[PDB]
Amino acid sequence: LNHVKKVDDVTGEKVREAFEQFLEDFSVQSTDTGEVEKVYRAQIEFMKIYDLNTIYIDYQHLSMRENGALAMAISEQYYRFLPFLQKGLRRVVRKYAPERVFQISFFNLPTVHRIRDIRSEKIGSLLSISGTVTRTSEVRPELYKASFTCDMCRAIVDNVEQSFKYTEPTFCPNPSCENRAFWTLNVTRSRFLDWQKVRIQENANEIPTGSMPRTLDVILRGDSVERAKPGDRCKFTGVEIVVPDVTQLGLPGVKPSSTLDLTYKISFLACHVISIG
Amino acid sequence: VRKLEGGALVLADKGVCLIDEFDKMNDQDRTSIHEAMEQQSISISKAGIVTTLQARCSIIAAANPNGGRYNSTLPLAQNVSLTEPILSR
Amino acid sequence: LRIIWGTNVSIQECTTNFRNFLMSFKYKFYYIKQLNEMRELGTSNLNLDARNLLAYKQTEDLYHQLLNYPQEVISIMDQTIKDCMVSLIVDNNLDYDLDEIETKFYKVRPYNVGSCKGMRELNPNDIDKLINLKGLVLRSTPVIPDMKVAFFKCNVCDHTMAVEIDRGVIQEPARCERIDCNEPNSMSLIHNRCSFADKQVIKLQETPDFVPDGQTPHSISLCVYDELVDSCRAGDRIEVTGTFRSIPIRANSRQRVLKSLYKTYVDVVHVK
Amino acid sequence: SEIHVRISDFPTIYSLRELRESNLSSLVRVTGVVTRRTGVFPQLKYVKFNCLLGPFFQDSNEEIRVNGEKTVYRNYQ
Amino acid sequence: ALPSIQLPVDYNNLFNEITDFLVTFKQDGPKYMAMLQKVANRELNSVIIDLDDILQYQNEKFLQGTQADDLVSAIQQNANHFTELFCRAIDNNMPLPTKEIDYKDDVLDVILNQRRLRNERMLSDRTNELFPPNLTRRYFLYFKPLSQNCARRYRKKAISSKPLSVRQIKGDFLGQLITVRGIITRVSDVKPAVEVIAYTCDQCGYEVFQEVNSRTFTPLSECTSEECSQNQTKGQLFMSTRASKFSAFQECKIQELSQQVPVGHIPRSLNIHVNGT
Ligand SMILES: [Zn+2]
Repeated sequence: LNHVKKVDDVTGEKVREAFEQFLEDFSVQSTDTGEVEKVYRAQIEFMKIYDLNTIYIDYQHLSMRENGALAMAISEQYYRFLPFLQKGLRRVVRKYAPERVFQISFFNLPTVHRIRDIRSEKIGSLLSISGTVTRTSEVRPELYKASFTCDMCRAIVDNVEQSFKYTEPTFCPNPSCENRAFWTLNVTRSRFLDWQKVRIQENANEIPTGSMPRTLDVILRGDSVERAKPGDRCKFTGVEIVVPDVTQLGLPGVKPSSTLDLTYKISFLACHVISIG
Repeated sequence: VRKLEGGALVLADKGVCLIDEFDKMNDQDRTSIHEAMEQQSISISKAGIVTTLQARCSIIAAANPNGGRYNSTLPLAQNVSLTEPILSR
Repeated sequence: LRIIWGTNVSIQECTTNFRNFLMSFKYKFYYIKQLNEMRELGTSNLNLDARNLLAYKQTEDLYHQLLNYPQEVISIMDQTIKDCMVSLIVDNNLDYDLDEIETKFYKVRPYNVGSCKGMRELNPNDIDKLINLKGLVLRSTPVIPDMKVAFFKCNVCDHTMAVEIDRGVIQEPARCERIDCNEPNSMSLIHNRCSFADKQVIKLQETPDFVPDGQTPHSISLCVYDELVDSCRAGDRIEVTGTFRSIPIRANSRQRVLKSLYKTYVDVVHVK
Repeated sequence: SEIHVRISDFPTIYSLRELRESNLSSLVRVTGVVTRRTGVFPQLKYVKFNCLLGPFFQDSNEEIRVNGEKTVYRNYQ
Repeated sequence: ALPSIQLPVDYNNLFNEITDFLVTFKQDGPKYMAMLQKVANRELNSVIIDLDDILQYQNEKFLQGTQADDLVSAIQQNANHFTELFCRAIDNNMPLPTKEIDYKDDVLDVILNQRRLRNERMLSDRTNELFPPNLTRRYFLYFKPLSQNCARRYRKKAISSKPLSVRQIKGDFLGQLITVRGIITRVSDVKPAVEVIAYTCDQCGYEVFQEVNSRTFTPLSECTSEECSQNQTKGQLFMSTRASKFSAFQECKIQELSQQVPVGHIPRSLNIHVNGT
């Protein structure tokens, strides 16, 4: 059965080309004694040495190209562009370089926003959050991409499963298993990564006691794992998202249901960490 | 075991443990010193960690008589607050 | 006349009764002055006064239509103040460059409708009404995100079409979008992509100065919304206005059954 | 009828807190203090019966997807 | 399959006797005309039915014939059934206009008024099975005990109305009116209960009323309406809170007075549900 076809990504392709051209072309201000050439090609080439499979690019540089108009697609609509920024970036590496997990972490955001200033408009968007870490946790693997199959019984399908559920593989299979059947869990074909959760709390100097400062979850995915320390202020890359959770009896409710229930809360993500603060 | 660590006793094993002003010590500690002198080991049951650490320390103490320089003609045990059994050690 | 269900507050009637409410001191016993202050700042959130419509005529009845039926009346009031902004601009001709400033969202924030006595006195007979309350705040809960416009996906092809939530429910079409394609396979709901709106929760003791003595005061959890969220901290003894709500809770556990005794919370449209 | 080899020091010498996904399925040395240990509860291991399917090894550690007659137990801790 | 065995007590003609009890009266015009109309006039909700007068009526209906079946024993013998039976009779004799009722005036009365208006109109148009009698009430029937100064008639053993100990309470008093006494304990704070809660449909509308029976009920979706049903395909329906009829609900436990406790044991509380006025 042919899949006809795929659609449409529109702007996503424009941002793919813009971001590719941006990471390619300068991206250079300084002249004479530089700070010139490239710096991002030289960034990837310097990265070829340790091959730690992450990159660092400044947001301030990214705003300079289109006068911030490029940075806007990468701001509010950002999570829409995560699969595009990755594969796209690989389309660069395949050209200039010779086992691929790539963690893109932007940094140096124009303005730092407190946890109190966190809004539901800021979802899917880079936001810098400053505050002290509380309750770090031990590093464990994420499923990332998995082969869970067969799944009735020989299929051996390896795809997707990137989103956090993790249920389920084996749906719309093999061709053709028609599972159902077992999931089935196979952990040898599934690459893993990172991660450690930290519960971020607002600094005590800002909060007007009587306050009772409101902590919130930030999970560190990426190679910035372990970079965080308890009792200290840290600046993160926003990617606010949301995570589903079981609330106490009186919420008071009642949030909607998905019918042929859902309970959500803000869980902040950070793909980059720094000790600033 | 605090968000494992020994007290002075465990830390100082084979060495010399030096304590002063017993009288100002909260009972919670007093039982610890007593146990240490008694069986030469500190047992810890919390949280999940369960052991007996070994403190062989010599205790040297400074104590302050109740009230004045010499509180009474009355015997030492009467002179100071510390109970007689801990003193016998 | 366009009757609307049981609320029976008529569209294309009360809109005009409010539209000629404009330009009044009057009376009293501001109004357009403060609105003319509002148009520059872009702060929106028109706080109103309440009482205005009383004893003033016309709209002696509108006060009773809002008090007895605040749900619709607030929405209609917002539409009308928006179109009275639109009619304010055409008077001065080209304003603020140009039409975008009207597009921005506005709302009415009514307050001080009568003097209500406590939470305790309240009858179960009035569940859509504007209700004063007072008491300290024991805690301000972390922000819960609320559905506004829902997003959907499928294995085919994949297509990006999505549908708004409207009422407090979510129904996705079984099959399917664009086209067609089909097949019957269940919809894939992206969790993060869809839009959200701020809903806090605020616990309130009932007037600790006014008590049965010695019985400990009763909790009232008022859920707020939008701008009002995270606009307060704790222990504020002053006052709050908003629409009363009784909504069913899911009990034991699972089972998809209703406990049949609806819990009660306040929508708290305004705070002052 | 089985001898599993002990394999002395293998640096590495990763300590504890330094560990990643890269260590999966691959033998790695670790070091540190013991904390109170569970008592010794025989694990299922090999399965055997008089019939009555055949011997089924399970597992480390799943067990999906019971009979027993003479099964060779091995202590777990 | 579920056998049946006749009993001398029959509710059919007893209802008739209730109807003769109501609106036909002398001893106290009659009290049941005025007491009912003042409720119909909507300045009054609670209907306090005294069992004393029920006692007075039988004398006129016996000796003084013509002789009839007894209520005062038959009521307190059951006393739940009469709330759904003795009280529905009020619907048949109630003054229709009654005076100056209007519509709004009252909140939520306009809702149902427009319900019956649009229903009458649309039905009379369609013909060119009705809203339940429990939704339209706005009043509560409450019996009271006969102590009594006139209980000395004497019907003797007829009295409970025996201000009994909580200890005296037995499993043989279930489904029989009983006075009890003690100190109020814990006196839980009032919350709204529910009765009908007619959810609203979408496409073709109508209404359906789900009975609130026992403690809880299961909510339904589907479609009950034949119009939305099967074409096309099943209309969606939601509960409307304005339309529902709410009855106040407050529960409280009552421990014994402790003088009524023997040399031994312990104070035993008894849970008490409250409704309406
Ligand atoms: Zn319908």
